[PDB]
Amino acid sequence: RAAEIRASANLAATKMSECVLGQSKRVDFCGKGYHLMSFPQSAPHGVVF
Amino acid sequence: TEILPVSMTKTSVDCTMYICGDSTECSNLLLQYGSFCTQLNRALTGIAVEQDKNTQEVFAQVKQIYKTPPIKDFGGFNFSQILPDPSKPSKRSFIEDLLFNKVTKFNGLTVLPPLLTDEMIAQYTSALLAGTITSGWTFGAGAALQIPFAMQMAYRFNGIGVTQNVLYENQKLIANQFNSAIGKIQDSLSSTASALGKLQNVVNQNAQALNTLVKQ
Amino acid sequence: ENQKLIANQFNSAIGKIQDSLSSTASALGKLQNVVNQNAQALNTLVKQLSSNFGAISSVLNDILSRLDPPEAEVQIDRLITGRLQSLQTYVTQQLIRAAEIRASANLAATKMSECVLGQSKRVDFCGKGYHLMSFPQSAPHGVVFLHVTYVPAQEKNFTTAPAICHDGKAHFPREGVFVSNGTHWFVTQRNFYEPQIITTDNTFVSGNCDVVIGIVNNTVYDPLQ
Amino acid sequence: PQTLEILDITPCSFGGVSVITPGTNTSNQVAVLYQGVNCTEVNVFQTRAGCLIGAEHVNNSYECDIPIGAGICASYQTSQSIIAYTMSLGAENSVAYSNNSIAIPTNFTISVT
Amino acid sequence: AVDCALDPLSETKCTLKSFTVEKGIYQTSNFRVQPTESIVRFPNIL
Repeated sequence: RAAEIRASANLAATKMSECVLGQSKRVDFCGKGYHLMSFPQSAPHGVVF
Repeated sequence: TEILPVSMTKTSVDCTMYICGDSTECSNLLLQYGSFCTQLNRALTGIAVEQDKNTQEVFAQVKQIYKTPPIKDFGGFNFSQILPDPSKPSKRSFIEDLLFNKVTKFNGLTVLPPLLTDEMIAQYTSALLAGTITSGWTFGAGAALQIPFAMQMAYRFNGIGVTQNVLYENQKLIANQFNSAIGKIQDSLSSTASALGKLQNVVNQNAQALNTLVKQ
Repeated sequence: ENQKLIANQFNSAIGKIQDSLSSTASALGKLQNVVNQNAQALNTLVKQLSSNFGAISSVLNDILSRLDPPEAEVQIDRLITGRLQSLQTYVTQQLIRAAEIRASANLAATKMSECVLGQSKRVDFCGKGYHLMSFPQSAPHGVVFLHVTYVPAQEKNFTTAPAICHDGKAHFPREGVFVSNGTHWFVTQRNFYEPQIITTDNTFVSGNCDVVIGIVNNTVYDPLQ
Repeated sequence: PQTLEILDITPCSFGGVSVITPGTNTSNQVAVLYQGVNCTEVNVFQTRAGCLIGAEHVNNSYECDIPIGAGICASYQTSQSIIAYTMSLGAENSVAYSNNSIAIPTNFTISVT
Repeated sequence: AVDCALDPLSETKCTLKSFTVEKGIYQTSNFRVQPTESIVRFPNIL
């Protein structure tokens, strides 16, 4: 499960860098469509983009 | 809303008291199994430091904490729900307030508190917002430079096939679009119980992970 | 103009890193820790021989020669059962560890390709800051990436402009931007400050002057005037 | 069963023992944190994660060296001893920005991480 | 030779099986308040 969450956490780091630290030229990764930006919000043992 | 588990419920098992209810010979006979409870303890502590540096790698992309200015002049982009409001005691935000509302230690298993305080995780998040909003795409690549928000959005149009005329024409309209989508999300969370499901089940598949652990 | 200067900047960075590597032996701990959960695991495996799990003896011969085969063989069978449980646990955690190794190995394939066979556009993927290049260096049971990354250090605040309106057409800079260094007005790039002449080559007609508050007028160059 | 009262059972203060010892060649002072417990069986400081003995809380801001928990982390500083404090909250750098300001990077470093 | 109950440094080195311990936060054992009393109860005067 923590491997799923560790894939999800490298996922969230690559989103905290692609979705958050710039424009993610990756499609259907930072949300459906031509991604513009992302905004993170904490949550108990997780994040919401 | 893209829902993502990042940190897990950091737990540890003291094999002395967990399996053995105040019996030193029971613990010694467990050590006669060798390093099993020891290796599982180090594996769980490894997991704990895993989420601790995920918070260092997910939340703490900034090595030094930033903070939000009192004046939220962002060209009509309403963040009263998104950036923290100093009026209430915790420096968290309204959407995150609802996020924490819709979610739900004693039997030998111990839950380690996060090294980074929930308040400090909130300061992490607020810093990350301030970086994307005021600093831009640079606060994770060293030192944060100044980047106007609307001048982000202009080149973002140009990168998808639209000009930046809409800036001086419809800053208000685009702001209203963003905040109206925000409000629709707010209604969804305040109504749909499964909206945050991917944390909730992760909380749940953690919860009856522990609950099975005690049912076990 | 400064191939030499930039090359010596690179060489100074390489020298600093070689000094750090010769100074800090724990920098390779990322290999070391890994080989440790290989090492201690292999230790635990060896230590698992010393773990009897309720046996009367650990020596293989000291089991057969004393009790009857109807009992000695069953004792050996359950002891080997304990060993097989240890092997299952070791291989399961070793294969989740190898799942980490394989996630990192597909990761390193994407660093050997995205960052070596090109420049990865994934920020903070091949090094803190914007990534330029990567150099592999093999190491015992792993690889070491030297990530050549562009990281700003020093900052100075400077000035931009909202728009320029000359004769009814609002002017946005499609490339470059209106900047002031304190005494002079020019057009320069977003990330570097390179003073340039203000002309049609540094401006473009877009937007409108119907809404702008604080309108200003400036000079537009016509080559054929 | 004797009197008409309801009593909460909080499982009696329990947890692990963390030890903070710097490099043996650098120092030998050892601090002990008792995780998940208040100061019951123990100059001495009270943290959310547990009771810390052998460290003195400080209000300043130094480099966060050894994380402890709940945002408190320790460092070997001034005789020298172990000081646990709130991890660095840094300088605030977000002011009002508009169409007339920018932060030009004048110099950088090509770093080989 | 080193004791495993003298001081927490000795407990640390005993647990890690090493005599050169660098920076870090470690674990040695579990803290526990002793069973100071045993509480049996009975309805008052069943």
